Amino acid sequence: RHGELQYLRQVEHILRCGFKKEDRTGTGTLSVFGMQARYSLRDEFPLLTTKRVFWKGVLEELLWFIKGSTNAKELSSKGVRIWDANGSRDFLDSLGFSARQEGDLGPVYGFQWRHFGAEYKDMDSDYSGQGVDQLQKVIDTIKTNPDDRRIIMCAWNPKDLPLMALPPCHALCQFYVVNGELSCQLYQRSGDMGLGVPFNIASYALLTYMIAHITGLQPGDFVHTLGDAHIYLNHIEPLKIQLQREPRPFPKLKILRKVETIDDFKVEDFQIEGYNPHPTIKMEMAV
Amino acid sequence: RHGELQYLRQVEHILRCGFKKEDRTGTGTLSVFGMQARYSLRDEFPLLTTKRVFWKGVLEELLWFIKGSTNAKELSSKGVRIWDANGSRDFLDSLGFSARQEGDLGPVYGFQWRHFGAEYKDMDSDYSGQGVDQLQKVIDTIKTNPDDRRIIMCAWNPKDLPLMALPPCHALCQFYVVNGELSCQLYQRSGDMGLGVPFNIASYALLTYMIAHITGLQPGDFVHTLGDAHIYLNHIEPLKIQLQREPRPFPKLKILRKVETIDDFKVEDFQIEGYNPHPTIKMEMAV
Ligand SMILES: Nc1nc(=O)c2c([nH]1)NCC(CNc1ccc(C(=O)N[C@@H](CCC(=O)O)C(=O)O)cc1)=N2
Ligand SMILES: Nc1nc(=O)c2c([nH]1)NCC(CNc1ccc(C(=O)N[C@@H](CCC(=O)O)C(=O)O)cc1)=N2
Ligand SMILES: O=c1nc(NO)ccn1[C@H]1C[C@H](O)[C@@H](COP(=O)(O)O)O1
Ligand SMILES: O=c1nc(NO)ccn1[C@H]1C[C@H](O)[C@@H](COP(=O)(O)O)O1
Repeated sequence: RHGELQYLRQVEHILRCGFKKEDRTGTGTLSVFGMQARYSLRDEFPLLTTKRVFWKGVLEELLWFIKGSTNAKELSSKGVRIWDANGSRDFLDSLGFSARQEGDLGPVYGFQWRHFGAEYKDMDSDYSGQGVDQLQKVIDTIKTNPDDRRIIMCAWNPKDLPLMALPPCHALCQFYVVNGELSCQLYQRSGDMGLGVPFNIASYALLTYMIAHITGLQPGDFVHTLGDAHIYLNHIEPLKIQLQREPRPFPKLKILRKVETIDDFKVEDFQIEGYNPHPTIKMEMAV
Repeated sequence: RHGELQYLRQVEHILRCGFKKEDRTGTGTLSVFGMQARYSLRDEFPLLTTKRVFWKGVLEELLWFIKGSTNAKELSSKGVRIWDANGSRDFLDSLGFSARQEGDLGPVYGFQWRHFGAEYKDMDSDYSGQGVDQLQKVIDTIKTNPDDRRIIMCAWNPKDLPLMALPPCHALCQFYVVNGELSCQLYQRSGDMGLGVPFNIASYALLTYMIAHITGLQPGDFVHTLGDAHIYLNHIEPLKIQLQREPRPFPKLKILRKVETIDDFKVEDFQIEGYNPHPTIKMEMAV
């Protein structure tokens, strides 16, 4: 009854019943449209164990989002290079963004979460007091009206899409409270099952822990919903290796001090305890 | 293996395992966060049979959305009164919209789908050439790049939310093509299982048929994803009546001529064939 079995079974389902589907990157995929999994957050943390997940990257990326950043260079210097390709000179130029500085991902998560509706200029522009701070609004609504069925943070901004180096794979998330517990559902339009998905699950589970902490709630469930759930054709053999491995108990996430605001979390405030994954499995990134 | 069994089983699941959850309307609910169902659209149409669904309302509402309307009065005169309460003088005044004309629902689906990002003024303002026509963009993308994993229409607009008489229950939808078939996934943040959900399923199935028709594709699946899936406490006895009834085969939807553009569909272009539902079950609307 290990929660990780849901992920492994989604992979198996795509390998057995998915359709071949060509893709933007020219790699090719096996694909299923519409999946859902539920990861309990109660006294455990869904950091996958059948391969080592890059937790440092997960944590630094989320802190960077919370700062409102859309500058990959700010994250890269942490040793977290996950957005570097998307902000590179040549990739940017390929999308027509030759005026843009390297690293400028466009009006993606950090900007939409903190400044939705503002006019994007450059990654380093001053957006203070502009647009909707959806992140803080979610927090405030959970505190004042936990029954609210409208507690959403939405990165999908049709007006801004043409400026984004990668339109968000994570279109929106919704929070929910019952019985003292905070849950989160992610709508992921496009899930690279081998590379992005394990990382993304940890990201939103971590966000839920952070928000529960500052709202005085306990973490409940993370519900992961997928649009195009796909396995790149060059991830088939790596995932078949992964599927042979037995899950180990999920770790725990500890928050090491009482933090009052989302902005105040720091890397050293977190400890993953009891994480004993199987070895890293290299999965190439389709660009 | 009837598709309707998924809906009936979601209702049963909420009745048995849902949590009590207070709500905005003061009615109270039994609630589950995170559900998903898949309704085939292949040679049948998921218009529920265990009660008669208001198909005329479904069809007229969708045509009204496609016209870009946010004026409930335009729909009401069709004998489709579903948005009238939300646009009524007293409801509007209760939300602080006393300057607003009756019927003005704010910048909801018709406006977001046709004019995302434009500045909302009144329901009757001229928005020609303003904002993003997401509906037409989806259509064009399906035709030119069916593999695209970004084919989204999003009604959730954080900037505009304060002006909406009801923030969209249908936050976004995504389209997907494989094997000549068009699928659609709805992210429904809040689902009134007794009243709205059966109606909403038919709406998005109908939208998928329309878009498949004009793009030369065959309908595939409608994937229905729910956030707060709930049964109002005063719908429990009506739904228990419904659950006793055997499903009948789903009907077929026929489109009676070749229509070239989404704007050109008319009520008389559609015929539901073979629909033999059990009788209407009155479910009161929580306001
Ligand atoms: N094709 C594709 N798939 C993605 O999942 C993806 C994408 N493109 N573009 C950007 C992006 C942003 N997120 C991420 C997340 C993790 C890695 C990644 O390379 N993680 C490796 C570890 C890297 C390291 O250890 O330094 C992994 O194996 O999870 C990259 C991008 N994700
Ligand atoms: N509480 C609540 N639930 C909803 O589902 C809902 C809401 N509020 N506010 C507005 C709204 C918009 N959609 C709809 C859809 C159908 C009906 C409705 O009354 N349908 C009846 C048939 C009405 C008739 O036959 O004229 C039904 O039983 O489905 C109302 C609102 N839906
Ligand atoms: O799985 C993903 N998660 C992300 N987290 O940031 C980024 C996107 N992705 C994956 C989904 C696709 O394989 C790819 C984006 O390509 P697109 O769906 O064609 O935009 O990256
Ligand atoms: O089920 C719904 N579908 C709609 N189609 O237009 C409209 C909203 N609803 C239901 C969900 C809730 O019961 C209610 C909206 O209340 P809220 O979730 O508190 O915003 O209406």
